[PDB]
Amino acid sequence: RFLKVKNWETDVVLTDTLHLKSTLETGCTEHICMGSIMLPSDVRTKDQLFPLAKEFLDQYYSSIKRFGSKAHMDRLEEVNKEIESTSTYQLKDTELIYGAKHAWRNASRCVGRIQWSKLQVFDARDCTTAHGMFNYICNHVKYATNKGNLRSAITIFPQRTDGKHDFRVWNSQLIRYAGYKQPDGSTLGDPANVQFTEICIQQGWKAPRGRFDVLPLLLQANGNDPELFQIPPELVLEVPIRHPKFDWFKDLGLKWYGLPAVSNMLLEIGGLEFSACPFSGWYMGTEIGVRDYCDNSRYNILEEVAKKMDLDMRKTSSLWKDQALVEINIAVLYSFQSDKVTIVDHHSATESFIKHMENEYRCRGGCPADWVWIVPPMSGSITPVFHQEMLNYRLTPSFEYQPDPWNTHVW
Amino acid sequence: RFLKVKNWETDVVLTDTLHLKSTLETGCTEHICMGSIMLPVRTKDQLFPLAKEFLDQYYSSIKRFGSKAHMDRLEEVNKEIESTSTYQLKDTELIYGAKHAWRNASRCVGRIQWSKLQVFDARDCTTAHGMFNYICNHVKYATNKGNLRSAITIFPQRTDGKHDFRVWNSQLIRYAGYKQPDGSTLGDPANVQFTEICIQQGWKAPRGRFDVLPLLLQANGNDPELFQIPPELVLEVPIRHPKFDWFKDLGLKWYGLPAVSNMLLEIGGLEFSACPFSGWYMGTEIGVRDYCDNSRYNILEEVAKKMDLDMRKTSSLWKDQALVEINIAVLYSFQSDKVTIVDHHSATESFIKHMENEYRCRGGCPADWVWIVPPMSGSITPVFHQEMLNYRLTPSFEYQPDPWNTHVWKG
Ligand code: HEM
Ligand code: HEM
Ligand SMILES: Cc1cc(N)nc2cc(-c3ccc(OCc4cncs4)c(CN)c3)ccc12
Ligand SMILES: Cc1cc(N)nc2cc(-c3ccc(OCc4cncs4)c(CN)c3)ccc12
Ligand SMILES: C[C@H](O)[C@H](O)[C@H]1CNc2nc(N)[nH]c(=O)c2N1
Ligand SMILES: C[C@H](O)[C@H](O)[C@H]1CNc2nc(N)[nH]c(=O)c2N1
Ligand SMILES: [Zn+2]
Repeated sequence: RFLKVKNWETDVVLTDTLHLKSTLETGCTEHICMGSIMLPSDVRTKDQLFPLAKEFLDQYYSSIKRFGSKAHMDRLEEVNKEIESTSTYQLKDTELIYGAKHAWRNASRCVGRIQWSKLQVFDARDCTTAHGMFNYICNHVKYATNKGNLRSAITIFPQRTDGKHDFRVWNSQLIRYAGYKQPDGSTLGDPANVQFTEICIQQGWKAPRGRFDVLPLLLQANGNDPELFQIPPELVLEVPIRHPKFDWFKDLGLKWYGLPAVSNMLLEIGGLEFSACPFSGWYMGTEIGVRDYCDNSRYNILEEVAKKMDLDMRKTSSLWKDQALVEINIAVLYSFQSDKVTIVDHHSATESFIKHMENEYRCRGGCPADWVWIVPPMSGSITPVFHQEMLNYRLTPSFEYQPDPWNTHVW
Repeated sequence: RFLKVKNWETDVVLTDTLHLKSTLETGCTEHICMGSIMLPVRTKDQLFPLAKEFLDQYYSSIKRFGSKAHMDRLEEVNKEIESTSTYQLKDTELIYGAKHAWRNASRCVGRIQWSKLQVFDARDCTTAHGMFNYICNHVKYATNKGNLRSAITIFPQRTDGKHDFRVWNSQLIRYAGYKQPDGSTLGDPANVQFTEICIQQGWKAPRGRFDVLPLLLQANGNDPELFQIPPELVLEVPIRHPKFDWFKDLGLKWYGLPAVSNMLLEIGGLEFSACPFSGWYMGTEIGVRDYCDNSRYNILEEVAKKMDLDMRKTSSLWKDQALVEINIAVLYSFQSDKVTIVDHHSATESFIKHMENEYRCRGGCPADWVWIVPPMSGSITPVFHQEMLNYRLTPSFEYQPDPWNTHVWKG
């Protein structure tokens, strides 16, 4: 039960003991593996909350080499008293930063976690309003963008109290392109965002009705009705997409935004629930070129590219889709690199992640990792993670999925 | 208790009740997923319940559950077990068991074909020479001058584990690999260890880059014996590219018939340790894995060089670009020679149709996403966005340790 993981390309074998510190459940059993289910899974009672806090504080004071010390047992008793009275408690700034960095470190589906300890944590727990939320988010966007030299950052709004005062960012990402249904049949813009683009218009947004319309922010503070805000265009760094060999690639009129900033997950630390916590890093190239541009329920521009390449699109066996997919992804990296916007290719990121796995097994005894999500969506087996056995388990602090607010909001 | 899976590209949801018929374990727990782990002497005590389960299944399939033919067969198997400690399958039961072992193979993307399996009963076989003759006939039937036909040949079952029939080759047809004194490898690096055993057993190695290996066959627990498959039975395909004239000059070829021979077939508690089976190749098995894996023929560089790509930075996606061309050449070569092959697009589309049909008429289809998704262009195939449930049903094909590690040598 001190488990082992083998890399079948290198025979490197790592021994995993970290998983024995795992708390939450995977969704699997001994009779069924749910490893490819997208999503398994109204406040903590006074009783379940203190053990959660103790476990978090225990692991915090160990990290700073002060387990079982004056400061440890004092803080333990101090939190204990606050929970007894207030029915909740507040994290010290130090615990907030540690909690956030480790929620990313424990994100078993994230290939970028080698960077986990270089996270810029913005404490927005003093925020009271959507305008205030919008301010914190503009500052996040500007700081993270850094004129193309991207920097990882998270902004943490007040924690849930009773589920009635929730702070929520209704957008799935801070920056996403609009999607409009067409009267004839097709979809203009980004099909992934069609329902949200409706809720925005259905809330008062005047849509330019283009391909690359940056969506407004829909910010919900303290549980009130959300409010629309327009991100200043000068804060939205965008890369025009061209190909280093094909001049007709420009004519496609494609661009993408430089900042991936996910805004709909929930950050859990020591039992406390931060329902608004947008976090951002930088893109792996395939996240745009493979998924955003070539998924059938997305931009789906594969056919148009292969046509312009004069490829034989009559039989799948010509691999014209694969040929185009590569060129599209070559262009994305060329364009970002040309404009000095941070981006990483799938070979670099997976090689980094194997090294990160090395470190985590060495200095921590393991690293939870979700093979189904770590392997890039193209050229899987020529990347090092394909031949790496991985163990998946849920550690805390964590980022968790949460319902879309409009399905829940008492409007 | 029912279970749902969702295709996130089509929003089709399916309901799995078949997982309730699951017996064996997956390796997962409530707290760990072993979904990416490559691989996570039987007495009368536990044999009749396994037989009864199989026979209940079998007679259900022929709509004779509870018939006198069913009850008589149960009794007949019982008496044979308490008397002889094992039992013999009827031909009908053997054919059913073999077809369902394939139908239950959760890592096999080709299972749309599972019911068109040609089953060769080799249970009267007694010697390695007889094994050679049975395998020769399998190869000729299966190859069918390029119009490939799925087939399996079933040798006598295990008795006391000291008289096993084994095929020591991992596939019936595979190329030798030779480690040179300078550290390089001539031939297929995947086969260096088996090649060395063969040479040690008396095989005269041509020491070429595509030498078909000899058959190493073990009957009734005796030491294995060497045989050369007649060269006219081994259909091979020279690999050329439809646009790149220089591609032929790499001197590449591959064999046409994939025939896996180191697995164990389990049916009603009986263990068939030698049971080679064969179908036809999906293109990526050769062009992605066999040619481009770093630990295989690893022709990526040579192809990239001859294409004159930017091999300096990996972000030029030269590896991705050469991988597509190589897989184009493999498909073009097989199709031009009218040797059955399927591309990864056609095969994954079929599997989705197969899987939906299985959910309808069977209540489920065990599926291993980690293995079903092709090793290139994953997200542009439809299985990528398909949730799958993985569980173990019997009859089944299982892994078994290589015989040279367990075999007791006669001398
Ligand atoms: C710095 C560069 C980063 C890269 C290249 C990166 C890469 C990725 C990729 C490719 C995925 C798969 C998602 C998909 O395929 O759509 C992912 C998932 C994820 N990333 Fe990272 N990431 C980065 C930074 C971060 C940061 C700063 C955080 C939080 C502080 C984070 C948290 C997550 C989470 C929570 C998931 C999904 C986990 C789940 O759904 O359970 N990432 N990442
Ligand atoms: C007819 C055409 C077939 C195709 C195109 C096909 C395709 C595949 C592929 C691509 C894999 C993954 C192996 C890898 O990529 O390394 C696989 C696995 C497998 N195939 Fe099929 N297959 C076919 C026929 C058959 C037949 C006839 C049998 C047995 C009677 C079979 C049994 C299996 C098994 C048992 C596995 C997985 C072994 C494991 O659990 O590790 N296949 N198949
Ligand atoms: C910081 C950062 C940088 C980056 N470069 N990439 C990221 C991708 C993610 C992520 C997490 C879950 C997803 O899951 C999709 C679902 C929608 N509904 C149920 S699951 C997706 C898909 N974009 C992305 C999160 C953060 C990222
Ligand atoms: C009949 C048929 C047709 C085909 N077209 N393809 C096949 C691939 C397979 C298979 C199953 C597991 C494998 O891998 C197991 C392991 C490797 N290392 C540790 S377990 C491999 C690798 N050759 C192949 C088996 C049968 C196939
Ligand atoms: C560690 C990992 O499970 C291993 O490399 C698997 C992944 N998926 C695979 N999928 C297929 N089709 N074939 C393989 O050999 C593998 N190898
Ligand atoms: C059905 C399947 O689980 C789903 O498509 C998952 C698979 N793997 C993924 N992997 C990544 N990195 N991102 C994704 O969105 C998905 N989608
Ligand atoms: Zn699992």
